[PDB]
Amino acid sequence: GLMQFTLPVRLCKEIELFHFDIGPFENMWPGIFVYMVHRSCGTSCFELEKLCRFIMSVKKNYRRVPYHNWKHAVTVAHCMYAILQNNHTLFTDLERKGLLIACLCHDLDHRGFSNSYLQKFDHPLAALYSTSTMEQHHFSQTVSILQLEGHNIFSTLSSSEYEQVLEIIRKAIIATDLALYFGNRKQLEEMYQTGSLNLNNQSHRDRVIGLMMTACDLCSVTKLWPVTKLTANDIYAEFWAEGDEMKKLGIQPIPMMDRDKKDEVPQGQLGFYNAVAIPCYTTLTQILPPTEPLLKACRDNLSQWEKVIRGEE
Ligand SMILES: Cc1ncc(C)n2nc(CCc3nc(C4CCCC4)cn3C)nc12
Ligand SMILES: [Mg+2]
Ligand SMILES: [Zn+2]
Repeated sequence: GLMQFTLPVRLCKEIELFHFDIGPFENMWPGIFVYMVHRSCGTSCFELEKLCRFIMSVKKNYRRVPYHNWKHAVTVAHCMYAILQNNHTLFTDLERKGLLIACLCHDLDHRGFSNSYLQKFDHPLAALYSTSTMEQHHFSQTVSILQLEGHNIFSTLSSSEYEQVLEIIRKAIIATDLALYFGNRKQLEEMYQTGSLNLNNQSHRDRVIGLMMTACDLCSVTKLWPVTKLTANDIYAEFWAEGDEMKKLGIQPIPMMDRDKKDEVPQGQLGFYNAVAIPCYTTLTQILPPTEPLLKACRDNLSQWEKVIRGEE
Protein backbone atom coordinates (compact mmCIF):
# COMPACT_ATOMS: atom_id res chain seq x y z
CA GLY A 1 0.00 0.00 0.00
CA LEU A 2 2.96 2.35 0.84
CA MET A 3 5.00 0.26 -1.75
CA GLN A 4 5.68 2.29 -4.96
CA PHE A 5 7.51 1.06 -8.07
CA THR A 6 10.30 3.53 -9.03
CA LEU A 7 12.47 3.40 -12.13
CA PRO A 8 16.04 4.57 -12.69
CA VAL A 9 16.26 8.31 -13.49
CA ARG A 10 16.60 8.02 -17.33
CA LEU A 11 13.49 5.70 -17.40
CA CYS A 12 11.57 7.84 -14.83
CA LYS A 13 11.94 10.89 -17.17
CA GLU A 14 11.78 9.26 -20.66
CA ILE A 15 8.76 6.89 -19.89
CA GLU A 16 6.54 10.08 -19.88
CA LEU A 17 7.45 10.80 -23.53
CA PHE A 18 5.54 9.25 -26.45
CA HIS A 19 8.76 8.03 -28.18
CA PHE A 20 10.03 5.99 -25.14
CA ASP A 21 11.43 2.49 -26.05
CA ILE A 22 10.92 -0.06 -23.20
CA GLY A 23 14.42 -1.52 -23.81
CA PRO A 24 15.78 -5.06 -24.28
CA PHE A 25 15.60 -6.14 -20.57
CA GLU A 26 12.45 -8.33 -20.61
CA ASN A 27 12.55 -8.73 -16.77
CA MET A 28 11.96 -4.94 -16.38
CA TRP A 29 8.73 -4.85 -18.52
CA PRO A 30 6.31 -6.00 -15.74
CA GLY A 31 7.76 -3.34 -13.43
CA ILE A 32 7.39 -0.71 -16.16
CA PHE A 33 3.71 -1.67 -16.68
CA VAL A 34 2.93 -1.57 -12.91
CA TYR A 35 4.67 1.85 -12.71
CA MET A 36 2.35 3.07 -15.51
CA VAL A 37 -0.81 1.56 -13.95
CA HIS A 38 0.15 3.23 -10.63
CA ARG A 39 0.65 6.80 -12.06
CA SER A 40 -2.15 6.53 -14.68
CA CYS A 41 -4.84 4.94 -12.47
CA GLY A 42 -3.54 4.99 -8.85
CA THR A 43 -1.87 2.56 -6.38
CA SER A 44 -5.49 1.61 -5.27
CA CYS A 45 -6.83 0.54 -8.77
CA PHE A 46 -5.63 -3.10 -8.42
CA GLU A 47 -4.48 -5.48 -5.63
CA LEU A 48 -0.70 -5.67 -6.34
CA GLU A 49 -0.58 -9.49 -5.77
CA LYS A 50 -3.50 -10.05 -8.26
CA LEU A 51 -2.07 -7.54 -10.77
CA CYS A 52 1.42 -9.17 -10.69
CA ARG A 53 -0.18 -12.65 -11.12
CA PHE A 54 -2.36 -11.36 -14.03
CA ILE A 55 0.70 -9.71 -15.81
CA MET A 56 2.75 -12.95 -15.60
CA SER A 57 -0.17 -15.10 -16.96
CA VAL A 58 -0.62 -12.58 -19.82
CA LYS A 59 3.14 -12.74 -20.61
CA LYS A 60 2.95 -16.59 -20.57
CA ASN A 61 0.13 -16.48 -23.22
CA TYR A 62 2.09 -14.31 -25.72
CA ARG A 63 4.18 -16.46 -28.10
CA ARG A 64 7.79 -16.19 -29.32
CA VAL A 65 6.92 -14.64 -32.72
CA PRO A 66 9.07 -11.88 -34.26
CA TYR A 67 6.63 -8.92 -33.80
CA HIS A 68 3.25 -9.85 -32.12
CA ASN A 69 5.00 -10.74 -28.81
CA TRP A 70 5.08 -9.62 -25.13
CA LYS A 71 7.37 -6.64 -26.07
CA HIS A 72 4.66 -5.37 -28.55
CA ALA A 73 2.00 -5.70 -25.79
CA VAL A 74 3.99 -3.57 -23.29
CA THR A 75 4.99 -1.06 -26.04
CA VAL A 76 1.28 -0.56 -27.02
CA ALA A 77 0.34 -0.11 -23.31
CA HIS A 78 3.13 2.48 -22.84
CA CYS A 79 1.79 4.59 -25.80
CA MET A 80 -1.71 4.38 -24.18
CA TYR A 81 -0.08 5.51 -20.87
CA ALA A 82 1.41 8.58 -22.65
CA ILE A 83 -2.00 9.47 -24.22
CA LEU A 84 -3.84 9.08 -20.85
CA GLN A 85 -1.20 11.11 -18.92
CA ASN A 86 -1.29 13.97 -21.50
CA ASN A 87 -5.22 14.03 -21.36
CA HIS A 88 -5.64 13.83 -17.52
CA THR A 89 -9.27 14.99 -17.25
CA LEU A 90 -10.93 13.50 -20.44
CA PHE A 91 -11.19 9.86 -19.20
CA THR A 92 -13.30 8.08 -16.59
CA ASP A 93 -11.82 6.04 -13.69
CA LEU A 94 -13.10 2.85 -15.43
CA GLU A 95 -11.55 3.90 -18.79
CA ARG A 96 -8.10 4.41 -17.17
CA LYS A 97 -8.31 0.91 -15.46
CA GLY A 98 -9.53 -0.87 -18.62
CA LEU A 99 -7.46 0.70 -21.45
CA LEU A 100 -3.93 -0.20 -20.11
CA ILE A 101 -5.19 -3.79 -19.51
CA ALA A 102 -6.82 -3.80 -22.98
CA CYS A 103 -3.46 -2.75 -24.52
CA LEU A 104 -1.45 -5.39 -22.60
CA CYS A 105 -4.01 -8.05 -23.70
CA HIS A 106 -4.82 -6.84 -27.27
CA ASP A 107 -2.73 -9.51 -29.14
CA LEU A 108 -2.91 -12.41 -26.54
CA ASP A 109 -1.93 -15.79 -28.12
CA HIS A 110 -1.17 -14.27 -31.58
CA ARG A 111 0.46 -16.82 -33.92
CA GLY A 112 2.14 -14.33 -36.33
CA PHE A 113 -0.57 -14.80 -39.02
CA SER A 114 -3.26 -12.38 -40.30
CA ASN A 115 -7.06 -12.99 -40.12
CA SER A 116 -6.85 -13.56 -43.90
CA TYR A 117 -4.35 -16.48 -43.52
CA LEU A 118 -6.56 -18.14 -40.81
CA GLN A 119 -9.54 -17.97 -43.27
CA LYS A 120 -7.54 -19.37 -46.25
CA PHE A 121 -6.01 -22.11 -44.02
CA ASP A 122 -9.55 -22.87 -42.64
CA HIS A 123 -8.26 -22.57 -39.04
CA PRO A 124 -10.84 -23.53 -36.38
CA LEU A 125 -10.79 -19.88 -35.05
CA ALA A 126 -12.09 -18.76 -38.53
CA ALA A 127 -15.25 -20.93 -38.02
CA LEU A 128 -15.71 -19.71 -34.41
CA TYR A 129 -15.21 -15.97 -35.43
CA SER A 130 -16.14 -14.91 -39.02
CA THR A 131 -14.77 -11.31 -38.74
CA SER A 132 -11.96 -9.80 -36.63
CA THR A 133 -10.96 -13.49 -36.07
CA MET A 134 -7.75 -12.95 -34.04
CA GLU A 135 -9.19 -9.97 -32.12
CA GLN A 136 -12.21 -11.94 -30.85
CA HIS A 137 -9.66 -14.64 -29.88
CA HIS A 138 -7.52 -12.02 -27.98
CA PHE A 139 -10.61 -10.82 -26.00
CA SER A 140 -11.64 -14.48 -25.31
CA GLN A 141 -8.08 -15.15 -23.94
CA THR A 142 -8.32 -11.97 -21.79
CA VAL A 143 -11.58 -13.22 -20.17
CA SER A 144 -10.01 -16.72 -19.63
CA ILE A 145 -7.08 -15.20 -17.71
CA LEU A 146 -9.33 -12.82 -15.67
CA GLN A 147 -11.21 -16.02 -14.53
CA LEU A 148 -8.10 -17.93 -13.32
CA GLU A 149 -8.11 -18.11 -9.50
CA GLY A 150 -6.35 -15.08 -7.88
CA HIS A 151 -6.28 -13.22 -11.28
CA ASN A 152 -9.48 -11.15 -11.02
CA ILE A 153 -7.90 -7.67 -10.88
CA PHE A 154 -11.42 -6.11 -11.17
CA SER A 155 -12.80 -8.03 -8.06
CA THR A 156 -13.59 -4.70 -6.22
CA LEU A 157 -15.79 -3.28 -9.07
CA SER A 158 -19.63 -3.55 -8.77
CA SER A 159 -21.40 -6.06 -11.02
CA SER A 160 -22.29 -3.22 -13.51
CA GLU A 161 -18.85 -1.45 -13.23
CA TYR A 162 -17.29 -4.94 -13.97
CA GLU A 163 -19.60 -5.33 -17.05
CA GLN A 164 -18.70 -1.79 -18.27
CA VAL A 165 -14.87 -2.30 -17.92
CA LEU A 166 -15.08 -5.71 -19.79
CA GLU A 167 -17.13 -3.86 -22.44
CA ILE A 168 -14.45 -1.09 -22.79
CA ILE A 169 -11.75 -3.84 -23.09
CA ARG A 170 -13.81 -5.80 -25.67
CA LYS A 171 -14.48 -2.78 -27.96
CA ALA A 172 -10.82 -1.55 -27.48
CA ILE A 173 -9.42 -4.96 -28.60
CA ILE A 174 -11.88 -5.39 -31.53
CA ALA A 175 -10.80 -1.85 -32.72
CA THR A 176 -7.17 -3.10 -33.13
CA ASP A 177 -8.46 -4.98 -36.22
CA LEU A 178 -6.96 -2.61 -38.89
CA ALA A 179 -9.82 -3.55 -41.36
CA LEU A 180 -12.16 -1.58 -39.01
CA TYR A 181 -9.79 1.45 -38.63
CA PHE A 182 -10.49 3.07 -42.09
CA GLY A 183 -14.25 3.50 -41.57
CA ASN A 184 -13.81 4.42 -37.90
CA ARG A 185 -11.41 7.27 -38.75
CA LYS A 186 -13.61 8.44 -41.76
CA GLN A 187 -16.58 8.79 -39.35
CA LEU A 188 -14.48 10.53 -36.67
CA GLU A 189 -13.13 12.87 -39.43
CA GLU A 190 -16.71 13.78 -40.59
CA MET A 191 -17.93 14.23 -36.95
CA TYR A 192 -14.98 16.50 -35.99
CA GLN A 193 -15.35 18.64 -39.21
CA THR A 194 -19.19 19.10 -38.94
CA GLY A 195 -18.81 19.80 -35.15
CA SER A 196 -21.18 16.89 -34.24
CA LEU A 197 -18.35 15.11 -32.23
CA ASN A 198 -19.68 14.86 -28.62
CA LEU A 199 -17.62 13.06 -25.89
CA ASN A 200 -20.82 12.66 -23.71
CA ASN A 201 -22.16 10.42 -26.49
CA GLN A 202 -21.03 6.86 -25.50
CA SER A 203 -20.93 5.74 -29.23
CA HIS A 204 -18.60 8.75 -29.93
CA ARG A 205 -16.25 7.86 -27.01
CA ASP A 206 -16.20 4.28 -28.36
CA ARG A 207 -14.95 5.60 -31.75
CA VAL A 208 -12.33 7.89 -30.10
CA ILE A 209 -11.01 4.94 -27.96
CA GLY A 210 -10.97 2.79 -31.14
CA LEU A 211 -8.72 5.45 -32.76
CA MET A 212 -6.46 5.66 -29.66
CA MET A 213 -6.15 1.78 -29.96
CA THR A 214 -5.03 2.06 -33.67
CA ALA A 215 -2.64 4.90 -32.63
CA CYS A 216 -1.04 2.85 -29.78
CA ASP A 217 -1.03 -0.35 -31.90
CA LEU A 218 0.93 1.34 -34.78
CA CYS A 219 3.22 3.41 -32.37
CA SER A 220 6.42 1.80 -33.82
CA VAL A 221 6.16 4.52 -36.58
CA THR A 222 6.32 7.22 -33.78
CA LYS A 223 9.72 6.11 -32.29
CA LEU A 224 13.27 7.36 -32.97
CA TRP A 225 14.32 6.28 -36.51
CA PRO A 226 16.62 3.37 -35.41
CA VAL A 227 13.70 1.89 -33.30
CA THR A 228 11.24 2.39 -36.21
CA LYS A 229 13.66 0.82 -38.71
CA LEU A 230 14.57 -2.29 -36.57
CA THR A 231 10.88 -2.85 -35.62
CA ALA A 232 9.96 -2.76 -39.35
CA ASN A 233 12.30 -5.83 -39.77
CA ASP A 234 10.29 -7.80 -37.13
CA ILE A 235 7.04 -6.73 -38.84
CA TYR A 236 8.12 -7.96 -42.29
CA ALA A 237 9.68 -11.19 -40.82
CA GLU A 238 6.14 -12.23 -39.77
CA PHE A 239 4.57 -11.08 -43.07
CA TRP A 240 7.17 -13.01 -45.11
CA ALA A 241 6.63 -16.24 -43.04
CA GLU A 242 2.86 -15.81 -43.74
CA GLY A 243 3.74 -15.33 -47.45
CA ASP A 244 5.73 -18.63 -47.37
CA GLU A 245 2.65 -20.34 -45.74
CA MET A 246 0.37 -18.79 -48.46
CA LYS A 247 2.70 -20.27 -51.16
CA LYS A 248 2.37 -23.66 -49.32
CA LEU A 249 -1.47 -23.49 -49.74
CA GLY A 250 -0.86 -22.81 -53.53
CA ILE A 251 -1.72 -19.05 -53.26
CA GLN A 252 0.61 -16.23 -54.49
CA PRO A 253 0.75 -13.95 -51.43
CA ILE A 254 0.13 -10.15 -51.74
CA PRO A 255 3.49 -8.32 -52.33
CA MET A 256 3.52 -7.12 -48.64
CA MET A 257 4.08 -10.82 -47.65
CA ASP A 258 6.40 -11.85 -50.49
CA ARG A 259 10.06 -11.95 -49.31
CA ASP A 260 11.04 -11.99 -53.07
CA LYS A 261 9.80 -8.32 -53.10
CA LYS A 262 12.12 -7.06 -50.21
CA ASP A 263 13.47 -4.31 -52.57
CA GLU A 264 9.95 -2.61 -52.62
CA VAL A 265 9.79 -2.24 -48.76
CA PRO A 266 10.71 1.49 -48.67
CA GLN A 267 7.79 2.27 -51.11
CA GLY A 268 5.41 0.00 -49.09
CA GLN A 269 6.33 2.02 -45.98
CA LEU A 270 5.44 5.34 -47.81
CA GLY A 271 2.01 3.92 -48.80
CA PHE A 272 1.47 2.73 -45.21
CA TYR A 273 2.44 6.12 -43.62
CA ASN A 274 0.28 8.03 -46.23
CA ALA A 275 -2.72 5.57 -46.21
CA VAL A 276 -2.76 4.58 -42.47
CA ALA A 277 -0.27 6.14 -40.01
CA ILE A 278 -0.42 9.91 -40.92
CA PRO A 279 -4.26 9.98 -41.21
CA CYS A 280 -4.51 8.11 -37.87
CA TYR A 281 -2.27 10.52 -35.89
CA THR A 282 -3.74 13.60 -37.75
CA THR A 283 -7.37 12.81 -36.71
CA LEU A 284 -6.09 11.79 -33.23
CA THR A 285 -4.29 15.17 -32.85
CA GLN A 286 -7.49 17.04 -33.97
CA ILE A 287 -9.50 15.19 -31.30
CA LEU A 288 -6.77 15.15 -28.55
CA PRO A 289 -4.40 18.08 -29.23
CA PRO A 290 -1.71 16.99 -26.68
CA THR A 291 -1.06 13.77 -28.83
CA GLU A 292 0.60 15.97 -31.53
CA PRO A 293 4.15 14.59 -30.77
CA LEU A 294 2.94 11.20 -32.21
CA LEU A 295 1.96 12.91 -35.54
CA LYS A 296 5.20 14.92 -35.55
CA ALA A 297 7.27 11.75 -34.84
CA CYS A 298 5.37 9.86 -37.61
CA ARG A 299 6.02 12.64 -40.17
CA ASP A 300 9.77 12.55 -39.24
CA ASN A 301 9.87 8.73 -39.92
CA LEU A 302 8.00 9.21 -43.25
CA SER A 303 10.77 11.64 -44.20
CA GLN A 304 13.39 8.97 -43.14
CA TRP A 305 11.73 6.37 -45.52
CA GLU A 306 11.79 9.04 -48.28
CA LYS A 307 15.56 9.40 -47.66
CA VAL A 308 15.93 5.59 -47.89
CA ILE A 309 14.26 5.60 -51.37
CA ARG A 310 16.54 8.53 -52.52
CA GLY A 311 19.55 6.30 -51.59
CA GLU A 312 20.60 8.85 -48.87
CA GLU A 313 20.40 5.67 -46.64
C1 LIG B 1 5.33 0.04 -39.98
C2 LIG B 1 4.07 -0.78 -39.92
N1 LIG B 1 3.37 -0.86 -38.72
C3 LIG B 1 2.23 -1.62 -38.59
C4 LIG B 1 1.73 -2.39 -39.70
C5 LIG B 1 0.47 -3.22 -39.61
N2 LIG B 1 2.44 -2.27 -40.92
N3 LIG B 1 2.19 -2.83 -42.11
C6 LIG B 1 3.20 -2.51 -42.99
C7 LIG B 1 3.26 -3.00 -44.41
C8 LIG B 1 3.42 -1.79 -45.36
C9 LIG B 1 3.53 -2.38 -46.74
N4 LIG B 1 4.66 -2.93 -47.29
C10 LIG B 1 4.34 -3.34 -48.53
C11 LIG B 1 5.37 -4.10 -49.41
C12 LIG B 1 6.72 -3.71 -49.35
C13 LIG B 1 7.37 -4.75 -50.23
C14 LIG B 1 6.33 -4.98 -51.29
C15 LIG B 1 5.14 -4.16 -50.87
C16 LIG B 1 2.97 -3.10 -48.76
N5 LIG B 1 2.50 -2.46 -47.64
C17 LIG B 1 1.16 -1.95 -47.30
N6 LIG B 1 4.07 -1.70 -42.36
C18 LIG B 1 3.59 -1.56 -41.07
MG1 LIG C 1 -3.59 -7.43 -33.36
ZN1 LIG D 1 -1.02 -5.21 -31.89
